[PDB]
Amino acid sequence: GTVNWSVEDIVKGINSNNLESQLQATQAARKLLSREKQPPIDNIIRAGLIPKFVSFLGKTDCSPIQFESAWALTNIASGTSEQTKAVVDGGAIPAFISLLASPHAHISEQAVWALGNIAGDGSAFRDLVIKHGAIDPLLALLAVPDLSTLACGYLRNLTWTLSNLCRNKNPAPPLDAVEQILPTLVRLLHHNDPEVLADSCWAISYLTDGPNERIEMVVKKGVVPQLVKLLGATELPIVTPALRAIGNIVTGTDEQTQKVIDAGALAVFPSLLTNPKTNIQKEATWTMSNITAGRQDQIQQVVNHGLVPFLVGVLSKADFKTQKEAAWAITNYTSGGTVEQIVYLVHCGIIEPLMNLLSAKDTKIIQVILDAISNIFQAAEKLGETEKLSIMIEECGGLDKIEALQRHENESVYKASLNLIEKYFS
Ligand SMILES: NCCCC[C@H](NCc1ccc(-c2cccnc2)s1)C(N)=O
Ligand SMILES: NCCCC[C@H](NCc1ccc(-c2cccnc2)s1)C(N)=O
Repeated sequence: GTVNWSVEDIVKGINSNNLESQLQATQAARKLLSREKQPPIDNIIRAGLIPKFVSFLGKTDCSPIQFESAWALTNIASGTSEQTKAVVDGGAIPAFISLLASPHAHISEQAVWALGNIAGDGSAFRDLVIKHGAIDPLLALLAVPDLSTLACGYLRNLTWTLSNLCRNKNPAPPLDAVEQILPTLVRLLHHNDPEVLADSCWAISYLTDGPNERIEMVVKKGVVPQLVKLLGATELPIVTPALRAIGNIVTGTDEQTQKVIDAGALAVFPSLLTNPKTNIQKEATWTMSNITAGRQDQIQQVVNHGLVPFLVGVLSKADFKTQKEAAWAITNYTSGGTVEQIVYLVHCGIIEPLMNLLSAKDTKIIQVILDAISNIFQAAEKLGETEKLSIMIEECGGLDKIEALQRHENESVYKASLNLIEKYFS
């Protein structure tokens, strides 16, 4: 029937003055654009079919051609950014918004998907979708007492599109729109479907990726306890954005950070800091580096939870990117911690792994580690313990690492190195 037409025959059908011929040609176009092996999107675009597909969106009296052009357009809008642009230039945004209220679920869902792909392309199109008024009718599709009554695919689709309306930066989405979407988002974040939970978490991670006022409008909604719960999930597609969202949130105020701790996040981190997935361990360690940049009493909760040994571990052995995050976590810990917190740190074995990373061929981490070492000598000075400390560093081969760095490419390490030698070593 409509399997494997050429673009030429699709054009002749769509150009005919016969709605049924048009329907059959549009279905042919839809199937062509759906094939796995390199969909001929650009030939379709070049043929001038997007405006006709768009006009078909408006034919209330022929729902199957509405459905078929929507799907065809959706295939094009899910391609490259130039292909998505072509669809927007064809007038598709408001035509799809009008289809959200279609009595046919398959057509409504198709409009939901199309809008998510358009909004998901970038900030400008995101904000353009919002200006045309997509948010009210999208939220209205979720206005039922129990989300469980909605079809699984429908709900996943709606959640995914809502998360694209939350997604990009420069600029971030409008504050007005964020506030409008958030209560539905909070609701989806407790919905029992792994894909809905994942996309909800992604949406939260986007919204917390910015200044503290952005973080705050999310945190005030009370979601931190649910985020922490999801942080312990067994499904990696759930943990990954929950952890991103949590990581974003502790880049905020001491108060915002405390809420993460109060909700019990720190209990999850022995597993996160030893997670077999590299990016989870990395982001967990990044999250910790921001927690140790906090108040002394928050450093103390990290101590209390037995997390310092796990930080020593990540520093000792991890993907190098992870070890760089661990290095930051230590410098922040040592800059803000009490003398006795820094003593405890050394008692857990931080010195040797710290010195071993002075071998790394990256300047940034060397300055971070030198920084940390200086902080620890500062604690040792107030205890008159600099010699006991110097010996420790000497015995594990830390001295040879440091004087090597006087004769080093960059200036601020030479300088920082030289100070250390002259000051605490003979
Ligand atoms: N809730 C605290 C927000 C902390 C911001 C920062 N603290 C120093 C750093 C935090 C994490 C940093 C980092 C840098 C590079 C790689 N990984 C972590 S710096 C600061 N001194 O205002
Ligand atoms: N140099 C760019 C501007 C300052 C860099 C600093 N730290 C940047 C980061 C590098 C490692 C980070 C990280 C790691 C894993 C996941 N997400 C972020 S932060 C920051 N405050 O941003």
